[PDB]
Amino acid sequence: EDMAKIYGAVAAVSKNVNSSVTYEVKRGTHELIKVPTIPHNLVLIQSDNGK
Amino acid sequence: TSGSIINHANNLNKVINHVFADKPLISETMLKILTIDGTTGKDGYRNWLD
Repeated sequence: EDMAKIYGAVAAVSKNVNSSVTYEVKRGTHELIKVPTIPHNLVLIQSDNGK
Repeated sequence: TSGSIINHANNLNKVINHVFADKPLISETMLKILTIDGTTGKDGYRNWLD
């Protein structure tokens, strides 16, 4: 029974090793909006007689 | 090194938790000697193992 206690304690230490890590790479990334219409700024001004 | 100290501290706590779980590995006679100064049985054993 004492040996079973000792062996189990050593096994727990051996299981404390770390396998790897995982993370998400997202810094520097932004979302894009979509502009539907082209912003023209032209207006036509004409005289009443059409001259 | 910090890595060695951190590794030793965590492993020491894991062993102490396992030895005192269920029926303790060490007897009550040892715990009386280790607790004679007022410390807990778990604390006294952890220092002596160290």
